[PDB]
Amino acid sequence: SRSESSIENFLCRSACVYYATYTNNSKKGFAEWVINTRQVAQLRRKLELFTYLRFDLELTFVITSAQQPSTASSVDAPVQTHQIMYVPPGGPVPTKVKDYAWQTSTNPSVFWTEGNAPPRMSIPFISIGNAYSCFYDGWTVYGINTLNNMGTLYMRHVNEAGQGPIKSTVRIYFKPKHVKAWVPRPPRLCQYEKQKNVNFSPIGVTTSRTDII
Amino acid sequence: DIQMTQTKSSLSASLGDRVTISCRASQDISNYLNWYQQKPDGSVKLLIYYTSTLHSGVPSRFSGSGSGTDYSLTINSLEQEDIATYFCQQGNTFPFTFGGGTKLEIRR
Amino acid sequence: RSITLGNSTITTQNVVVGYGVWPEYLDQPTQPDVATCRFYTLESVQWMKNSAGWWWKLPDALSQMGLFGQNMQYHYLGRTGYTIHVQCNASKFHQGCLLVVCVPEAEMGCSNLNNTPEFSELSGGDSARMFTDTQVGESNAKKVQTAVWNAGMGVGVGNLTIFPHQWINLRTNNSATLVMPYINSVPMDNMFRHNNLTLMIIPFVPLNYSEGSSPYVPITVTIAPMCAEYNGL
Amino acid sequence: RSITLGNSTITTQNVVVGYGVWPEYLDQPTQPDVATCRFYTLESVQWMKNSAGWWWKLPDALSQMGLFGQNMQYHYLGRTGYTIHVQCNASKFHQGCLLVVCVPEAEMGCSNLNNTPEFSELSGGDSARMFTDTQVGESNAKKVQTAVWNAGMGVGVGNLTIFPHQWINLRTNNSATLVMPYINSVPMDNMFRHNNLTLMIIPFVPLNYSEGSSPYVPITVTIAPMCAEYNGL
Amino acid sequence: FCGSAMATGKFLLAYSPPGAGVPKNRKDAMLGTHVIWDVGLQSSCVLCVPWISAAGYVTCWYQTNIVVPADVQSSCDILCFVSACNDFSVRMLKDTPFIRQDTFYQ
Repeated sequence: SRSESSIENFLCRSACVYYATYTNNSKKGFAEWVINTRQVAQLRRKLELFTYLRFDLELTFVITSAQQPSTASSVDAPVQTHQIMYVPPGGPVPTKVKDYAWQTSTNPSVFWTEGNAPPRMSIPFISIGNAYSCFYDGWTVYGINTLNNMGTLYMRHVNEAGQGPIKSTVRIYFKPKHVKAWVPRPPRLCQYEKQKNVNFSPIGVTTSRTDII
Repeated sequence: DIQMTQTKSSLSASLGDRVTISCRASQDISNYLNWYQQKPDGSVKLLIYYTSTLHSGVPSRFSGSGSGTDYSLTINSLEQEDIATYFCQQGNTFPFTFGGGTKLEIRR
Repeated sequence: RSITLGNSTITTQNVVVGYGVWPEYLDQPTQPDVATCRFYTLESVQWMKNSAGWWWKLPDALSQMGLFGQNMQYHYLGRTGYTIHVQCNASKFHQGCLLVVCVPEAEMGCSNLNNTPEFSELSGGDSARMFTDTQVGESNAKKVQTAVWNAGMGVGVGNLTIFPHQWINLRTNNSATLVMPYINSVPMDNMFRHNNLTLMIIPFVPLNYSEGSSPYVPITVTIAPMCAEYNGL
Repeated sequence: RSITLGNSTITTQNVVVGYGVWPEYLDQPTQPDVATCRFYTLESVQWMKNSAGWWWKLPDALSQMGLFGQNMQYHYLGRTGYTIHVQCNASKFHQGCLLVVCVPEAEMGCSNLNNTPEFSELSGGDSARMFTDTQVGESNAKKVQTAVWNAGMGVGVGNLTIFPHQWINLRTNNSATLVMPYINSVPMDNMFRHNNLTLMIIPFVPLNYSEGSSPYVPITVTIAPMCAEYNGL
Repeated sequence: FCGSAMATGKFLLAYSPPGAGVPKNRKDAMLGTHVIWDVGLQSSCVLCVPWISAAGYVTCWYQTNIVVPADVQSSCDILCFVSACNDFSVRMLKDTPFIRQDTFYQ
């Protein structure tokens, strides 16, 4: 029973890393997630046992809808269709729900109607360097390392609706594939405080007892 | 110190309307704001732990916005249990400074 | 014994080498070897009783050391390995214990939870920055959190033995020797905006002596760059 | 054509080499070659109608020229050869004639018969000192006697063709090339208290042109040290 | 090093070539040619150097202090020797300036 501690069986799992809502008629409603691994505290602690990682990426989106309270008179809507646009590092970015950056050609989008299998998509290892870097002892602002940049995701409705407001949620699932890890690192003791840096507050080494014997 | 100023300190609105409470800082605090809600019996809880990110267990009637110095809190559907006092607290520099209260009541 | 490099000579009498690999070579880069391969001896730090630790950021300590500090300004990129000799000279009447780790990419934390520490607080030019045995308060804006039991990086200080390290026990040992290769994600990087190594010396068991003995023990660090090459015309 | 040396490149199209020998190599001396072997181009002098001549003391003109002027300060001794390229660019409507000699040990005379000329009057740092067509009076204390018909050394100026030389006749020729070995009585000498070469350019037939042509002809001198070695550790 | 057997320290042995100046600091003496002499390991250091008729400096610096146990004296001494490494080349014999007489010894 020695193979469940390999790097493939330790890191290649699924994890809910983001959860956001958006509606159709608010003219402010669309979602946005910059792809990182530093948001949740249980995936960050596992990926920070190593200094340099190199993995492919696989994302799955779970999209549900809910009917908001409309006025009256027999709300009857067809099936809904969503657009999940992926912006590579160094691409145009939408600011409104109706924009020219949704219709561009180098931003690969998926289109998905409700009632089917969820829309999986996969992203290869995109970097100029040869590995990602969990830790960076240097300046770009201290410890940013602009070289590991995976991009941004954007979600919206493509159906125009007038008779009934509809809001929708989305849960993004994160799964590394073909993982390679270098230069191990001790596990983090203090609690995480911020996202970008390694700031902390000092804590005791271990839980204490009443005597040495 | 950064003086968090809420210049209204009293709002009056009926049931079911949209209310907007504004909190203005002294300098740029860079999207580090929190909104708390103090019930009239004395219990305090956290509503929005960023400029616009909702805490888990909070109804979706609350929303926030703003950038730089000016910020806002929006309740589009006022309910009976939403009659409380609201504070803004920055988390940028030392020490932590809270804003003044803002009490809500019904119009007529 | 009596190893010489260029126009410098030190004397020694085991060696722990990196992650099991030796520092080796790779537009077209040039390779200087008469310019860099010599023993740069930093000044000595004094190990007293109430001491806490020291750290050196490694391509920052040799930034004003003669001709290695000139090639950092002239050439843009560069890669290098190191060979570190740490040795403290005490009698058989002193007692103590040191840990000599070499941490790759040791990103440190500020005392205020919202800021990042400034440049003069991470590394002094060829001078040792030192840990403390207390906390730094949050009222200080840009200062490194130097609680020695957390090693400045928010991690347990007993778990620092996963890095290439060596124990110096004054009962039985006197010196340490570390040979570090080039560890980075890119093959060549800028030497001013990245400090890819950090040499820490932390006393686990403190110094003790009786009355009459010398109240200090000096520690001497000697660094020699091995297999360095820069990218330029 | 298009000869390169180090990180410098000039373009050419006969060569007169020394006294028939090529510059070659010999405590122990070191030999730098990537440091010195490059074309140091001095600034251009303007050949007008009422011009008289120019001279350069040769290990003095390259005393502030980059990395050759740094090894003169660091190392005590040294020997070197040279390769001098002189070329003036005029049209087919100008006329004139130059003599390009290279005099070993050209000791010069003062204007006052009892003194010796001072250091700033023999050689300017990478700037041409110039002859005159008149006498310098004896009332001036320490000044070089620069009567051009005596060439500053008390000798006939027509007899200067016994040295390694080359004629530049604007009717048929445009450039000169001289390769000088190391000529001294000791194998290595100090480079601040001895100037063992002197490059003179003397117009025998003066420049003439019609109205409309350019009233100057620039002369460009390019020196490259060949086979240099210094004595040090 | 003519000191005790329990004392330990370190010394720099810098050498300035002819033409170069004397170092005024420990740091720029390290940047020249030097030999770090550890007293606790070896008790004798040999330093070969040319000498020809500024001409050089053989300056020496404290690297660390002398660490000593209890009931051992701290003030030590150092002797220095000189010799001829290779064979010299002496020429043109003359008389010595160190001896003269005013009237015949009797």
